Amino acid sequence: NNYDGDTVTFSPTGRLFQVEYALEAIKQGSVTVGLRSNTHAVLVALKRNADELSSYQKKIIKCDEHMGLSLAGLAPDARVLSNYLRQQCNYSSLVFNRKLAVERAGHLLCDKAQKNTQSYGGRPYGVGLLIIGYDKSGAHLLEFQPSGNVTELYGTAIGARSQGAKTYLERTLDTFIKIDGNPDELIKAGVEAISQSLRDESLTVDNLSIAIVGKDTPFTIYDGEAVAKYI
Amino acid sequence: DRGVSTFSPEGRLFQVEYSLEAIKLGSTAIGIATKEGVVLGVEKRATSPLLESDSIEKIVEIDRHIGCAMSGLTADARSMIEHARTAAVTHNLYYDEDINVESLTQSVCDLALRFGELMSRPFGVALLIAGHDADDGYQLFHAEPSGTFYRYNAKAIGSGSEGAQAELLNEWHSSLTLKEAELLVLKILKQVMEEKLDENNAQLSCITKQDGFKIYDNEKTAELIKELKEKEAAE
Amino acid sequence: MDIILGIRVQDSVILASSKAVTRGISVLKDSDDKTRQLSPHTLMSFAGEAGDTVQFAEYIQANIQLYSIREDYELSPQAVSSFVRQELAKSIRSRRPYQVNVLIGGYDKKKNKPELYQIDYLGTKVELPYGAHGYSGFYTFSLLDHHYRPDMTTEEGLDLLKLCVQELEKRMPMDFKGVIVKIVDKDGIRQVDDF
Amino acid sequence: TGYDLSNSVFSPDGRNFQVEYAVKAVENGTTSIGIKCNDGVVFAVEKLITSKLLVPQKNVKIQVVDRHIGCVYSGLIPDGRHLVNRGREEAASFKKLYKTPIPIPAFADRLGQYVQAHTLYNSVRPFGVSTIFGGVDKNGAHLYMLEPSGSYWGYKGAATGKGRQSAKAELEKLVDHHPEGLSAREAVKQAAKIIYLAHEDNKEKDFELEISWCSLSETNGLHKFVKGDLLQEAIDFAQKEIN
Amino acid sequence: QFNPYGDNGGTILGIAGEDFAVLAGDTRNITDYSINSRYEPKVFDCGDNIVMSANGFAADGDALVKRFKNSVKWYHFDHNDKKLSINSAARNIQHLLYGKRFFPYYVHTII
Amino acid sequence: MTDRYSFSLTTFSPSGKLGQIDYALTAVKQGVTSLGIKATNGVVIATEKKSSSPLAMSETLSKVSLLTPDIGAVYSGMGPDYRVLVDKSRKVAHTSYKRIYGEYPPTKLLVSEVAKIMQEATQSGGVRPFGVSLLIAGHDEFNGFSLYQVDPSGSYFPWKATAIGKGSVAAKTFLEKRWNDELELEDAIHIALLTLKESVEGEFNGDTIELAIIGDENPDLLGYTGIPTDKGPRFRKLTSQEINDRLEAL
Amino acid sequence: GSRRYDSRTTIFSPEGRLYQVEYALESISHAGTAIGIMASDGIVLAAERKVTSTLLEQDTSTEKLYKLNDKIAVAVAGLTADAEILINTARIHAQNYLKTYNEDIPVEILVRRLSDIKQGYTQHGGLRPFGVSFIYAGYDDRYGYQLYTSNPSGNYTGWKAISVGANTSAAQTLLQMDYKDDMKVDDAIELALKTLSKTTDSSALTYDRLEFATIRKGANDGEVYQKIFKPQEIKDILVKTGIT
Amino acid sequence: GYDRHITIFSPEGRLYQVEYAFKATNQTNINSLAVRGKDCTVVISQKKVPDKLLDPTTVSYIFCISRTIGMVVNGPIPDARNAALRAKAEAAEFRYKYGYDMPCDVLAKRMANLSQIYTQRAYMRPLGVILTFVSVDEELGPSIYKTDPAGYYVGYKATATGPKQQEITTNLENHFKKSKIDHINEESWEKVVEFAITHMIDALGTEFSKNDLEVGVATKDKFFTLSAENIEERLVAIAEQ
Amino acid sequence: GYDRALSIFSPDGHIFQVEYALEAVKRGTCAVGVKGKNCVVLGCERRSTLKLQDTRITPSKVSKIDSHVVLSFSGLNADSRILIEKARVEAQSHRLTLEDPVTVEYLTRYVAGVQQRYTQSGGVRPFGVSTLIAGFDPRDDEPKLYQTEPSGIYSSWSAQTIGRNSKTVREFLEKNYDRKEPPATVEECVKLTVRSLLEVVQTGAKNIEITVVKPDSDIVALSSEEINQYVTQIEQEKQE
Ligand SMILES: [Cl-]
Repeated sequence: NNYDGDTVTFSPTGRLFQVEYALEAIKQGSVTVGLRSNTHAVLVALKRNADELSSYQKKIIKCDEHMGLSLAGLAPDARVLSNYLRQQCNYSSLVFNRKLAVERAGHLLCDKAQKNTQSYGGRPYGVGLLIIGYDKSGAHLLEFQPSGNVTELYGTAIGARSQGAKTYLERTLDTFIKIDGNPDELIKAGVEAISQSLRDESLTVDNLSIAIVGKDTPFTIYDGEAVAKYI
Repeated sequence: DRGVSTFSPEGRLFQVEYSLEAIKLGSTAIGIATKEGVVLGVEKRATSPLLESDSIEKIVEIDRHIGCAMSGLTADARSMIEHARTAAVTHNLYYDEDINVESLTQSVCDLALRFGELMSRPFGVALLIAGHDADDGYQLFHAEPSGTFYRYNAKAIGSGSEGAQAELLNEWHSSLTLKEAELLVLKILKQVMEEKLDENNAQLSCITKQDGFKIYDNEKTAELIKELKEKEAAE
Repeated sequence: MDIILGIRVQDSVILASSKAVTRGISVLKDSDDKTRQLSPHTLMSFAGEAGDTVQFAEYIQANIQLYSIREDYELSPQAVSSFVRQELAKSIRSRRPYQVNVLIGGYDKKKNKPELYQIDYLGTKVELPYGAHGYSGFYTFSLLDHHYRPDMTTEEGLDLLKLCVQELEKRMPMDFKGVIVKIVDKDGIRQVDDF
Repeated sequence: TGYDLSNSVFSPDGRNFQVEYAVKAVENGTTSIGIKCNDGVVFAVEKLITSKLLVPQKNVKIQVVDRHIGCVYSGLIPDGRHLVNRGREEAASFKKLYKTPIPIPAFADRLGQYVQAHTLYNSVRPFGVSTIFGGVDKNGAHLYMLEPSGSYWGYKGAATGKGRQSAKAELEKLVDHHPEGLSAREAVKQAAKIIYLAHEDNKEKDFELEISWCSLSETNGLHKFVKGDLLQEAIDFAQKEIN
Repeated sequence: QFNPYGDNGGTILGIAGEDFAVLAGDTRNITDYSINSRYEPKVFDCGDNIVMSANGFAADGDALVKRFKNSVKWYHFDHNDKKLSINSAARNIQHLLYGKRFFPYYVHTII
Repeated sequence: MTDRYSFSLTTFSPSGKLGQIDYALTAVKQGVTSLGIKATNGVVIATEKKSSSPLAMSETLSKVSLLTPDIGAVYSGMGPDYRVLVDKSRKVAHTSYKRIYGEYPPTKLLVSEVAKIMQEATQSGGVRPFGVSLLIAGHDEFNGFSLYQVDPSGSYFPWKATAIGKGSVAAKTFLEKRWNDELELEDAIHIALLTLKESVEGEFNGDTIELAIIGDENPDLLGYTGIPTDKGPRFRKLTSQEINDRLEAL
Repeated sequence: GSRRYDSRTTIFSPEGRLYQVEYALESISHAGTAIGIMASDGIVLAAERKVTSTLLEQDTSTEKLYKLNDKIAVAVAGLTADAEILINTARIHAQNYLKTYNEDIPVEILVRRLSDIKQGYTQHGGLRPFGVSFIYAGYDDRYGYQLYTSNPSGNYTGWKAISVGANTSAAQTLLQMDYKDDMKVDDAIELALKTLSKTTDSSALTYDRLEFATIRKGANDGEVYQKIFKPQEIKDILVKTGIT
Repeated sequence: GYDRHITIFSPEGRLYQVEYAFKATNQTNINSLAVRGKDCTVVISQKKVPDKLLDPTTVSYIFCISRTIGMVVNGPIPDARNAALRAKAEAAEFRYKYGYDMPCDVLAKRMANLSQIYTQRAYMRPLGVILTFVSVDEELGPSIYKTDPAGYYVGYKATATGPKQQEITTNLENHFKKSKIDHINEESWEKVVEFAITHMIDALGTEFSKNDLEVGVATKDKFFTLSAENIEERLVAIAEQ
Repeated sequence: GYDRALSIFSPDGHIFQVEYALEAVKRGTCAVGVKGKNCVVLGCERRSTLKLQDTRITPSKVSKIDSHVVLSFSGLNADSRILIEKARVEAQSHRLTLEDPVTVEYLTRYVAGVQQRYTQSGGVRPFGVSTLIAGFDPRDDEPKLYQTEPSGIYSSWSAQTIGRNSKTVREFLEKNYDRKEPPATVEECVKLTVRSLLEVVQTGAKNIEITVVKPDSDIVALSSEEINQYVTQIEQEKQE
């Protein structure tokens, strides 16, 4: 109310409204899902168009050969943050000949988002990210919130109506975590997960976006006729 | 007052949303993409009859393979065009090749959110970027001050946009010829414009693989206007 | 570069400047004009380091032209010479100093008098009845000490100048390919085409 | 009024309301504690299990600074990470110039001055965390608690978060019943009990327990996480006491 | 006075056919009259069917190959995974080299 | 972080007033009375030493300060503001004058530099004006003795005699009746003590009054001999005992 | 942040005026009147001191009239402290020109630069403008005798006769009435004193409330002399015209 | 009314932020006192440790700034420690630059100057603290100098600070009216400490255990704080008379 | 450095500081540009509430940017000096690098760019100035007239006016200027310009300034009598 003019102000109950308003931009975003087994990690994203004459806004971005993310909210902010991750992954490779641990990637995003919540003039990032990767400790899934909070999960979803997929994955937990050495089945589970968040619209060929990374699979994105297999 | 980079309670940036209102006050610009080329057309809208209309420059070349149309606070577009041209030429210097249309558009959109307390405010102008490259063929992009860009088969921006866009939804198909697209831009511009459309208050342009980006003469557009009026009377 | 001369007579300043541009064992050009007009009644000739000369000349020209447009007025030859001196005096303690020697010939319209200033790259300014830069002075000064009179006409000045060029063409080691001669008086700056 | 709209402004009381508002953010966070013992310190924290989908043991909250200091905090988690990052920078520069690892009181003032600095200007926000931290140096064991204002003291036991009062009461009993001192292994068990007892004030979601310790005899003066057999033993001790 | 350059010896060779190209190099690495390694490869696959060698001062050679490999990576990131053609690679390498015009990479480069 | 206050805090109001300067002068009005009188062969500056507690040692707090050997200053208003102004004033007499000309600045020019410093606190970003009015007394070879007033705005005026602060209105009127252009330094000291008694309420002695003169050169206060041209400071602070001697023949 | 306390000194009103400039002019309208009159053989500067006290040292005083170089002087209306900042800049600028070109600075060039500095404080930097209006009186060999005025906006104009500060409206009407082009310096001296005498807010105009200066070619042959009047000389010139 | 939020003048020529910083001074509800002997300067302050979980040895408002200078603070501990670190750094630099130990009064002036800046510059708040500096200066002898958020400072014969400062002040005034001298006419610092505690007891009307007090003593060439047992030894001596 | 974003968007999509800068232009004295078949004429109003002016030394309303291009303006006088100075410096810089004087379009494009920059830079307000820029390109005889405004937009005009009551004089020019036949001579162009100002001015005495620019750096300012003859002639044809 009187305490939402900037990020540098606390409300009387200890809230940061600018950070909460940034969180709200994610809620308006199109639904995206993340889930993993012990061998692979999978992103599924519902893409959004302006109208029938426009393209469908790309939701998934590659960060390295072993890492990448999906976005929900302000897309330019995802571009800034993904670019930062690309550099951090890159620095680790050039300087230490070391693939950046998905966990460190989370810590680095947390600290970059945090600085924008304590200084005058700045604003919080207005985007949520789901980071998947395969590193020296196996497959991983992370959830980034622009409050700075990063969380490691077996599965999750962010965006509008994400609660449907998040409930489904919570039920399916014991099944999909043991889909080891089978990419097409882990994707099927993720495609069924994102279907619990659809209303009046169904998954089409220029609507669905799937990404996968794992033991013997570089981070690769599927669009167009390559996702027809899964509808 | 309040910070320039402040979020609204609905999760949107005040200044970005307000600049979108400035663009709705701008003159209409329409683009249509075909397999034979991309057409760009704009309403000139002279504020007075004494103003020499050919000095109104709302369609602009970025490179031989990329052109651009604008709507809103058009003075804001000068540095955007300057950046676009430098980005295009610089990429050719570094890589001995043409820069992809999408890469150009992404570069222009990188300027957009570089405001705050960097420039003092967002741009008050939207851009239609049209071009050709070997990988993805003929392309049309709508670049906004939000930093977001969508690829379009056809798109209208400015005061007559929502009416013109609804018209473009009905008319566009994946088999339109370049000539069919030219006439369609003229037809839809004539519909949404205030004053009566002629060769002096509207301008056409296209980009083709073979001949690159070309702004049409007033003589060439006048004949397309005459061809359009004759075809509408012919049924 | 190489030869630049100047003679102030009763009513005008005459500047003579060599036409050759030599690099290595090749004379690359024999029609080079080593001069810039700073204002309607002020002319500057220059000699020195390659690149530096024209760059400095044109920089001074731009500044005097800027002043002219701002004030709708022409600076006196004395004022222009002092501006040029200061620029060179700054330059001599820079990271890379301008290695340029200049002569400034002007007609002061307020005084109705010709004026000739000799300024070297260090910023050493002197007003003179006659001037030279480089090795040229070693022949011309003594010659002019003998034949020069303060009341000479423009025609007498040109004959006096012919005598200098002749001496230089006889005793100087290098072929400087003749001179371009220009006259500064009450009516401005004009070039003698047949010298 | 309006005295509460800007950091570093004194109210007519002589208070900085923005700091007091940051304290509200800390009171909203989960419970964390510190127990000082014979030759070291023990840290424990409550991790609310929001969903089945959280990977157990894999969202670690206790943080190490240098090799001998442990830090835990309640409130805005990102703010706590910022403070630890600074703590690590401070400790590195102390070890660089002076060779010896940073003493705990020295480290405490480094964090204190840094947090205090964020109450001096209106262009920064106070920290939304209270931080419990400590370790072992050349003078033995030290436990500290640092608040948003920059205020810190040495503690026999410390608690912050939603269950701070419950935990404080439980801590005071240990101080009264053990005047001679508590052993490191005992303090680990007690930490588990206190977190379980402090969980009553946050009992909708069930939780995951996380413990760490520094002890001159048990961990050789270095910070280590309590895992496996020692953790399950501590969990069981706690489960027996609530029933 | 410290000399920032050295000479690691070796030699390289590139030949082009109608539908193929070879890039060869010996595997010996030296300083002065000593052998550092009998097998230290200096011909590398840089992705997008481009092979590269920068022969002379190995520290500069490795630095350049490292920077170009990284350049290929970012070309994909910035231009929708587009393949970097050999002519575009060549132009890019010119700028990598000329950027250190007044403190040169002490190498002969072949791709 | 960093000073984000790069804008003026003193601005013009619709009526034309500069609010913060006016309010600074109001602070000066609340301040304890100080005065200056110019004689033919010297200048006297005086003020009351308002003690904050009887446990405080008022000798450790000097209201009258030496700026150069021939220039002294006193004030009315905010003490802390005055103290830092004296530091700055002493330094600027060196940096912008003595280090250039090898001699101390004349009174009018040192006054001019202090006025500049106070003017800048009226226009620069993120600062309030100084809450003090200064009275600066001094001597220099080519101008003789002089007395100046510097206000929060940065304005300065030369005075034959004047007062500033609490009871300045009454004190100025008292000085107008007593001042003539033939006053000898001792006559000016006498009038200074008389004028101050009107504004002082409690104890009136050499421990509650601070008083200094600009008069003859004091060779005994130089600290060295052997240079004929160096003859000693003209600034001298009267001792507590020297004040009481004059309070008997009052 | 600090946005809260920003007055925004360099913005437009809805009517297209600059608030701070307008308010600075309002401040200047309460300052003592200063008059400049340009004659064919010289220039007069006359200014009224702000309500004097009898114990003010009148001879060693300067408040209104300042020397910029040997050929240019200024009359001040507004905050004196603000004026001295600008006067020192102007003095340095004059010397820079003399050092560069070996000729004394033409009056307009000096006036333009000082006016340009004022302009800057109204467009950028977020600082309050200088609350000062100047009357420039000077001579150069291009235009001869010249009077200019500048104000807080940074706008400057040339005059035959002009007033700044208090009661300019009444002062200008009086000057417009009795001024003619063939006027001499001694006539201009009289007009200046007569105008101040009629527009003054005081009871009667006396020597101790005035500063006076002339810029004549009344030296010896083709050169210009600046005469800042001493107290006694103002007392005499006030008697000579029969005001006292 | 933004003139109450930053350090600019109010219409009546006041600085409210400075005034409110003075009120922050009493936020700890602790009273301090300083007196001078012949050879020493003693400072005492109340020690209130309410929480049983606190380590009492770490609760302190007396600081050793240098070997010769001690400082007691009245005000919140974060601001108190901010002032102490700066004072330590300033005193260390002075010694390096000028070749001799920083006098108590000079450090006081310097810290007072820093405080003055925060009353004039907008981006910096005043510190809500009052700093009492004590030493036995090699030139001036036993010294007490005190700083506040206004940037004011002065030397004292003796002084007191805190919520109940006026009671202690008048108590001390009345003693020095009687004794007719500027100090405590005592040989040992032990008895000057005893005098200090005695006159604090009388003025506050409370009894102290060994853990209710905090004592700093400055002698020639060193300032030191007393342990609980040093104070207990001192409390026993007062009781047995 | 002072950073405040002074020019920002409002909810309706307007930048008020730019729009208020236009109000300052509307307050300024009227300026008019008319281009003929072989010339451009710049006319300027001078308000007459200022008697006792010295017109020798007072800043003229039309400024030479180079020997071939001129600039007049409406709005804040102090602001215009900054634009004129920058334009004059760019004029000399262009001659230095391109070895050719500026085109009128280029000089205008530069001036407009400067104005635009002051609408999205922190810590600055927009220029309270609109300009008329007229002249002839090097080695060209086609007349050029351009107009700029605070927002940064610029365009070419056959004839245009700015300043107070400019809407009245624009009305006059809109019915009195034939695009098919521009004023064929200098005399015709000066007259149409003087006529248009007389719709708004008052007395045709020392209230109107006229400057004529012809090809190849041929610029001259008319004197009082020369202008007064146009005023006298127009009034006698009017009484009909
Ligand atoms: Cl200091």
